[PDB]
Amino acid sequence: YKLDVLSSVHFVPKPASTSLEIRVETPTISMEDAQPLYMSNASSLAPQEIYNVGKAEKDGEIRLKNGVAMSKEELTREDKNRLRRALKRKRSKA
Amino acid sequence: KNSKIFSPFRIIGNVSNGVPFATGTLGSTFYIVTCVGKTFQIYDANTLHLLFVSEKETPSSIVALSAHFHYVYAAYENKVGIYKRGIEEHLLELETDANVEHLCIFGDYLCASTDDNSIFIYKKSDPQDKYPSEFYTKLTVTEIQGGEIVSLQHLATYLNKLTVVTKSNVLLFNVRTGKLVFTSNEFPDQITTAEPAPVLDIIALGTVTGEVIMFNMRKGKRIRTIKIPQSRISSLSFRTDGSSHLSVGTSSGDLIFYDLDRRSRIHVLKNIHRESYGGVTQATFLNGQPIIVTSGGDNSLKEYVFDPSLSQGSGDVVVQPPRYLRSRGGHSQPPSYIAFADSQSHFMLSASKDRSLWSFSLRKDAQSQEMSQRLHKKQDGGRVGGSTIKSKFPEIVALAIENARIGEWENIITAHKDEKFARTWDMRNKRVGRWTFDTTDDGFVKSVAMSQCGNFGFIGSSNGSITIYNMQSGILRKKYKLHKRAVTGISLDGMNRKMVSCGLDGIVGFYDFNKSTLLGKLKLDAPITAMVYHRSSDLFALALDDLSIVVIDAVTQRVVRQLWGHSNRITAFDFSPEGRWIVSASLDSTIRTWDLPTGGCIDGIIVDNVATNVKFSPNGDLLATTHVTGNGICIWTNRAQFKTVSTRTIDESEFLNDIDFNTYTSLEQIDKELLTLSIGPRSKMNTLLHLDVIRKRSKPKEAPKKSEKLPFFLQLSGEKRLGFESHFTKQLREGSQSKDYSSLLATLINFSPAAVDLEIRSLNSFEPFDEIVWFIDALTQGLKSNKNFELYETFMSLLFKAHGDVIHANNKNQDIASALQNWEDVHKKEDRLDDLVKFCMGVAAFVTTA
Amino acid sequence: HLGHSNGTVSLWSPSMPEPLVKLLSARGPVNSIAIDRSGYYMATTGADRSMKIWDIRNFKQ
Amino acid sequence: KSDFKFSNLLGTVYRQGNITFSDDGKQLLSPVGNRVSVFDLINNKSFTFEYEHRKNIAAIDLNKQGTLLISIDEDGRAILVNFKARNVLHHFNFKEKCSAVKFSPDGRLFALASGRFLQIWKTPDVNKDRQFAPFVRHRVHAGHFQDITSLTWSQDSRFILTTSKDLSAKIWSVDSEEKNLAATTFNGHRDYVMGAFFSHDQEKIYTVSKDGAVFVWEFTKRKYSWRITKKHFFYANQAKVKCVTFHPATRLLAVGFTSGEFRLYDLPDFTLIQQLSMGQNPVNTVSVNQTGEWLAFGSSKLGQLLVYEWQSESYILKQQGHFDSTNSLAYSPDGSRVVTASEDGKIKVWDITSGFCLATFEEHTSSVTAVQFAKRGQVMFSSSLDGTVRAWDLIRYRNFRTFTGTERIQFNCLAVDPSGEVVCAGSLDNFDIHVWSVQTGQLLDALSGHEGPVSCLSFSQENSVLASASWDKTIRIWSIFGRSQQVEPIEVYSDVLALSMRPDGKEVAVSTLKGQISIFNIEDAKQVGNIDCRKDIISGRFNQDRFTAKNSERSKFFTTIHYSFDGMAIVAGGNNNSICLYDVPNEVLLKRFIVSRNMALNGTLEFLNSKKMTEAGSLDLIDDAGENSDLEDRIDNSLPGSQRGGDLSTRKMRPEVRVTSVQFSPTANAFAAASTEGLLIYSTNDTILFDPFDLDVDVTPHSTVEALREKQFLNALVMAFRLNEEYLINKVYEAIPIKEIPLVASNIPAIYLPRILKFIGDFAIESQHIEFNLIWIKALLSASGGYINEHKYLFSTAMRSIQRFIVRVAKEVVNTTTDNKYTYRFLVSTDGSM
RNA sequence: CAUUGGUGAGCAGCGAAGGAUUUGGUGGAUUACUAGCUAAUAGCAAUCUAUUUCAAAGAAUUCAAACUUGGGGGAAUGCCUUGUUGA
Repeated sequence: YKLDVLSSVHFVPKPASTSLEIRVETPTISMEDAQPLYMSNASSLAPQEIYNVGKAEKDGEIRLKNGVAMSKEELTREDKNRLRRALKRKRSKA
Repeated sequence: KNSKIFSPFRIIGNVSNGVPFATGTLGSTFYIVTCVGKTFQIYDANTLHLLFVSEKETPSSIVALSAHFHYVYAAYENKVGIYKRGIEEHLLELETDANVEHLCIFGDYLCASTDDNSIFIYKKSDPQDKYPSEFYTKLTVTEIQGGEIVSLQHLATYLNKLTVVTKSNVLLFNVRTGKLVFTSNEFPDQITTAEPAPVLDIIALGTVTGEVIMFNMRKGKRIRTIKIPQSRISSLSFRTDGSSHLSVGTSSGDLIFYDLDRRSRIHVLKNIHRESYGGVTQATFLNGQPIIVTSGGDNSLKEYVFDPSLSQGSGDVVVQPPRYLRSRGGHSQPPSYIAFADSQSHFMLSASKDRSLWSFSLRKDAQSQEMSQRLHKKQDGGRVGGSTIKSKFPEIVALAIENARIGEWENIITAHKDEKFARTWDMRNKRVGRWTFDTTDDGFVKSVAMSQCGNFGFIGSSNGSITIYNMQSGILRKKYKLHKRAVTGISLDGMNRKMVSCGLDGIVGFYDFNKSTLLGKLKLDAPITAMVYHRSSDLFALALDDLSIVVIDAVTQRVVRQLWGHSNRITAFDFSPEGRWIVSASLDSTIRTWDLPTGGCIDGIIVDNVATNVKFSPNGDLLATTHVTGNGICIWTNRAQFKTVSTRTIDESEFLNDIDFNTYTSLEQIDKELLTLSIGPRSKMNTLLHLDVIRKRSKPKEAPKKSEKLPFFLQLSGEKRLGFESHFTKQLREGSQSKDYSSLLATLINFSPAAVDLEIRSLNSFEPFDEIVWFIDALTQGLKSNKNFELYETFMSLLFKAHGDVIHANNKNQDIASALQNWEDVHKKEDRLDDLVKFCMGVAAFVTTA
Repeated sequence: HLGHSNGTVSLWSPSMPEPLVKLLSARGPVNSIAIDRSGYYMATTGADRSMKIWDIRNFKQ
Repeated sequence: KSDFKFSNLLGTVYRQGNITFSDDGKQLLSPVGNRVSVFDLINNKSFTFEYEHRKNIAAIDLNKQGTLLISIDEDGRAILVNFKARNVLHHFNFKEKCSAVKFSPDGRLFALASGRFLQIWKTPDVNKDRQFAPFVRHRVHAGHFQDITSLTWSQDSRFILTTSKDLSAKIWSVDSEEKNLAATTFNGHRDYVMGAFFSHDQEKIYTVSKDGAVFVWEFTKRKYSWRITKKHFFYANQAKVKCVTFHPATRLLAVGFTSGEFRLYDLPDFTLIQQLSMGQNPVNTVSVNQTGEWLAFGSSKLGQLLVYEWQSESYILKQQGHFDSTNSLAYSPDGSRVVTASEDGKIKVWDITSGFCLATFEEHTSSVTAVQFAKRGQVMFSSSLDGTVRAWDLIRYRNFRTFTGTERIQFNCLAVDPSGEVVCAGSLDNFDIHVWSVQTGQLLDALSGHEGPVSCLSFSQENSVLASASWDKTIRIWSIFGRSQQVEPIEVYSDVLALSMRPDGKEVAVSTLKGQISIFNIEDAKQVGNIDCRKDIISGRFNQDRFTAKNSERSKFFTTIHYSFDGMAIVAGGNNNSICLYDVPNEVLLKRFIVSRNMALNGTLEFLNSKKMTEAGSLDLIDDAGENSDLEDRIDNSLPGSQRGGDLSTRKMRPEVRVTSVQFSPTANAFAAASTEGLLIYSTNDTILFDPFDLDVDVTPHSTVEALREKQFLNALVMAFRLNEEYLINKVYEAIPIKEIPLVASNIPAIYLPRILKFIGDFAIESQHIEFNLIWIKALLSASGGYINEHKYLFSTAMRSIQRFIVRVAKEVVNTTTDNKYTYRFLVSTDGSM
């Protein structure tokens, strides 16, 4: 704070910055200053960020990233093949 | 003659007029009062600021002035005002019909002397009292006793004796008795002016022949006498510094100083005031100080000082001649043409028949200066042609000023009376500009204008020619030739595109100025004396010789308004700052106020002195008039800035309130079909829908610290069954009887949003469901009226947050669903805006993007 | 002699770190002080519209 | 179109001095630097007077009849103001420094604590017209020994008591006969008494002093008069009392401290109601309602305003506007919001109508130098000096991604693709135009080719070419989309700065360092014309200067430019004192606006006074800091050559006058210029101006109305459009019925279609008629929409005002009706319980 | 031949009982004018003293107080802080 005031604010930036932060879902009239109006009404957490579709806890089902759930018992063997082949290439990409 | 728009503020630019100023002493400082006609002024003597002007105009001219310490004694026609701080605090009326010539104060007494040789005495009613109020007695002087009264003086150390000086001789009156204790001998000359002396028992005397006579009262003899060649003595004063000095002020403008010890004159001042306007009307050495204050009748007031002597040992013999010190100036003559200088109404140029332009100040009255007339030495190198005895410029009849480029070159163009050229003036340097503008066809300059950019200077000759000189170099650029008679007004529009001109041949020619083409040409009936353009709206007004103002649009090239009602020549006029008025003054001694929308006068002011010029401020506040008699500038305060103004043609009487006060309140609702909103703020829907979220963010982060001893009933402590039910439920209940809710819903509008959540949560309905079913029937009866469509649906929605648990569990009751079907039978009609907004959205998105 | 907002004119000396002797001259603060050249006499002027004449040899006003 | 007025000042909600409510709870008056801005807490609107005050306001009073306003400088000038006429009544001068102005509770006659004198004056009558000398002084009371620091009245009109820097506190009666009733002097405190008050019965007087002490004076025994009954102490540790008010009908000393605190009490009991922390900076003023339940605090260091309700422990507003430190601007796509940057880093969102900031944005570390909107107002971008340009959401108030460079460069300025795919930024360090994609936070490309830094960057909204603005005297126009990657440089004469592009997408307006503003074409490299701006720029002489104001080269250029959305006018503003409005075809300025008239700021005067110049130096450069009574004022911590730095203390100069960034409004002929004093707003919402169009002699306001009696509805609208006055238009707009709206709306000529769309756009926002106004906009868009598509740029200020009316107020009525419609359907149709 | 260099002789031209350069001093401005003084509800301003005093009111951290120090290392003797000996 002292050195940048001497330097007449022209500040050479910090090289690296990595940080985690934690956001709390509030109705987002409550994140703005005290004033008897508002511009935003919804919650601060996005609807995608309060429910990702996830792989089901049972082994007998498989849930895809779009919401198309598949059991292990209603598959055909040729559809069993492609899904193991699809989860092959996504796992191998990492 | 009371106006509705204007009211006089004060008259600007006057200092004195000829009535002798009288000085008063506060502590060690000195104040000079003067007078201006019917309204006197007060000047400090240490820097000559304006300190106090009187609150009202007097009904006639102030004839004589005097001032004892705080109280200024002013004497107009029949009465004597005793004024403090310019406020009339006690009016003293003299019981004659004669007019009061002279006035004097000493002791408990006031001494006023009317013109018919009668002297009135007014006593302090109490020695605690400050101004004398009670009529004591009437002293008279018959003509066998003495002549007409020259003055009243009270000499030092005389118990109630009043030295009455006359044209013949000198009297003494003991005003307690009322008796003539001593009369002097008769003087061979007519006495003009008397003044006391700082020595004992001596009054000084002044004759019409040049003789000053010292006169003793204890011996009753003439001690010393001073002869003056060829002068009428008008003022006398003694320096009280400790050096004997007499100042004789002539009526031929001379001020003459004597040294009574050495019996010699010291230095004689020549023409410190004009001989014609009266010479030195009053001169006074300030007490114990080397400062003499001279004030003539030619509207000035000057101070002169004596420097200390250059001799070390000699001193009183080698006397420095007097020296010019500060002064104030006004026009000696009435002003011919004025203008305003700037937007904040802070300077006014005023050029008069005294031949000397002045930049008066509306703001602070010691800031006013004569613009110098001292010609710049030429760029070219050849010498300037002019008479070596420098005389002032001929008087100024047309002025133009555009303030846009000030301080870098000239911005004031003035046209002098009967000169084939027309000079320029810088505003900031207060000086004649270096360029002079010629007409190149040997015609007199009758009208000038400047471009708004401040680069071009228009000159309208009296032979048609409109030469356009540039303003850096004074070089000639373009010469326009349309008129054949005298051009009497030019202007350029705000965009610097189009140019108008008006002639005495009736032609109003419309020029282009970017190109040099004539756009068009309009001919009216009469010859045209003057033009005022209004650059904000491209309207300009003409003054014709058939006594009508014609207002012509500058774009559409046709007469828009024509104003009849004058009865003699229109002198000058000006638009309002917003183009809504025209105020014109004419030789019918009127000042009218035209109204451009409705085309008629709305105010007619009969002033006895005819008004030569009327100029608005560029700001919307002041109106300045210049009359024919008088010297200063009357300033009118605009009531229209503080009050709406009726627009009626009232002038014919002396000589739709929507439209009259030119404002329109909206309907509450057009027709019974149309949905509306609530009158007032648009946040009332949002705060009713989001009152719980707003209060959860409004609170502080942490808990405030309390003390444990708190009054539980603190809110009630503020120091200054059905009857126990609140006024809302009782008005609902009486509304439930007559099956009507029009008075109920008028209460629900006027609750606070804080009240409404406390109210609808209190609806007391568990088993019977009266109060819910009554409240729904209020809202259905609301939307049938279509008023306040925003709020009643939010009162509907606020039920379902507060009681939506309740009416759901008690769904399919025939009493609630009777109301809710009566809701839905009403609520279906107001889909017709939801089918209206989507068309209003989806088109306007399609139109602006695609 | 310092003078404080108490009104306690305090005598000082560079050897001892306490004041040598305290003197409640006037109420309020002390606007100024002065001391006679003989050393006997003091005059204080507090801001309580007051004025004291002290005797510094015996510390009695 | 041409005549603008100062409509509003925005930001800096409090600067210095007394803060007073209305007679009601409604109107809040707070000082700004010069102007008594007027807030309306209930009927949400804001308002700022047009009059300049020559230095900073020290005090304010409001007439209890709601009519007269007095604002007084540090030095002691004074101005009367009519509220309901919004105009100056009389300029008065008091010759010494003033500390507190309060009217009577009666309203007849006002008192002034100036110097060590109490001055009591008769107020001028309002309905009586303006005179030369309207004030009449009643008395001047002189019994105090040092400066009088506060003042109060009785609840009757007849008693006035003051507090001084002298320890005294003396009662004065108004009339001389009541002198015998009360003339005694209260004293006995230890340091400065900063408040003394009456209870609701006038028997008891409380006093409050700087050291932290409360006395309770009472006319009591030991023929007997005015003992101290009981003392109460705040026990502030190193805090000291700074300003205190007392609502006598509800017994509340609202007390502010130097440590930012605040306490409440109940005065015969002295029970602490509640204690808060208002900030790190000291509370400089308090006042109360007449009803006693809104409080109002302002710390002047940051310049924040806090309106506090005490019963329900909740704020109305804790607003903070900041001074000398707003770098850039952006209006929203709606006309309703202006986003200001800062030097703190905080990015606020200010409202125009109710002038308070909605949200902050407190993620940056250092100053923010550019802000622009995109994507119809959902997003907002901002380039800082932190080394980053951050995206923001306005639906959720969050960063999307924080775009950064490779080697951590400063970013001055910014340009956003209208189709919000690409964000470009520019430096001083690098002079390479970095280019980020909006989805992937990687930088796509480092567009380079400039010598010297990039000043500004901006995109066409038409074809999305962007154009940079170097300091190697060359505009270089880039074309970055789709397999082209081609570059065209256009050399200019001197260093350019602060470009802007016409909404046509075909012209580029530049502001070079020679002063001159040039207008280039894009599809050709040539220029249309240039307009000369070196002469009509007003420049200040600073206090520490050594040159005349005529020949300094500080301020004669323009550090911003923004085209109007018509594409016909440029507003420019720089580090000078003046703003301009150049016409683009006719190439001539229209009107020049002086931003401020303050001696307090530096760059105001063209000519300084001569009496300030003493043989060694100006009499303003002398440090008055050591004279001040408190410690916290005397401590100069100003760094040596800090210019435009971190805090206002670190200058050791007066703040400079500069207008940093200027934009036009989208809707309604407004433009906001971001000053040192705070964000200005100019406007035309008055329309007190006669701007007629195509008048005949036959057309009068008597004539238009008689066409409405005659049911000649298309004529009476056209006859009212010819005057172009709003009250005739509202007379005929509200008159004609629904059955002839679509007949009339089609037959309107093509000339007045901008006027009626600028009318309905401006009228329908604050007017109760939703249903009647929308039938007009249904009729105008349907019957004559194809003409609107051809002239898109002549209507973009008119149409945007319409589709702000539809989004802000019309849809929210719909959604509440929709929420009402579906909540009905769920409850009446589904099943009950138990 | 060119001077965009210095000196100095002349002419046209501009040209009302003179012209040009340089400078000392004072005044009026340089922001918007409601008077001076004191012990100030009043008095002075030729002066407040042979009414200028009494009475009244008036004493918090039971003795808060360097928000103020250029950076390393030390501090015998000082001082501060705590502990202790003795009266």
